[PDB]
Amino acid sequence: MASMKKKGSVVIVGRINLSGDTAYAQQTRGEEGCQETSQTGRDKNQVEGEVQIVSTATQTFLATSINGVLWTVYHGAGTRTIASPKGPVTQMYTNVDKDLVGWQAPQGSRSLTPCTCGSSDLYLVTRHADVIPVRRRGDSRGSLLSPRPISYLKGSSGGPLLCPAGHAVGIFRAAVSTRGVAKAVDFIPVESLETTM
Ligand SMILES: COc1ccc2nc(C)c(O[C@@H]3C[C@H]4C(=O)N[C@]5(C(=O)NS(=O)(=O)C6(C)CC6)C[C@H]5/C=C\CCCCC[C@H](NC(=O)O[C@@H](C)C(F)(F)F)C(=O)N4C3)nc2c1
Ligand SMILES: [Zn+2]
Repeated sequence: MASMKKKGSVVIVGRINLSGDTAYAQQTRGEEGCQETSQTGRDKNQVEGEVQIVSTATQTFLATSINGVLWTVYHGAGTRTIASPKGPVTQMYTNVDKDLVGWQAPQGSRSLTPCTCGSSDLYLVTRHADVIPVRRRGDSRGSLLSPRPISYLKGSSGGPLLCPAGHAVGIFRAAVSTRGVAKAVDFIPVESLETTM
């Protein structure tokens, strides 16, 4: 009872820069500072952009701001708080049935706009800043135009699927593979987020 530990916070450790002509990952915090920030929950680093790279003590994945909420996957974050300049911030959305969590978007982040284009020509943004064309195949599924080993998608849950106009269509949740090759992706549609809200 007196020995019981507390899980650390999710920590923003970088971002995917989409502001220019070139997408690229930036690290903003190294592993040591990440471990310390997870324990204190106090992160005074300035936040920028739409897609954050986040980490716990044991996992790293992505988180995406849409309409003022930083969204990610329950299988990454669980029920964890996120570190912030004035301490841990409790989730404002949690839905294990959708593999979905959300916190208020950090000060300084930019939010994607929810897509209303009805387009099926999508783009998945990974933690390595690859921008992967995906054809929408259903409410929560899309096929990769160029399949590739699942290794290339590992760590990108919580990242966005975008429409041609750069709106948010969904949050990457799981990969569908055959013999280790990702042929399709499973994602949380933005309408499911907009309803949760
Ligand atoms: C605990 O409470 C819950 C509640 C609801 C959940 N709901 C789902 C869905 C789920 O799924 C799991 C996790 C997810 C996954 O792995 N996510 C990616 C990823 O990067 N995570 S991550 O960042 O590395 C990580 C782990 C650090 C956070 C995008 C993948 C990239 C590569 C894939 C690696 C191989 C695993 C394939 C598996 N495929 C799958 O399940 O396909 C479904 C749709 C099927 F089977 F029906 F086809 C799958 O993708 N996952 C299996 N866990 C749930 C758990
Ligand atoms: Zn759109």
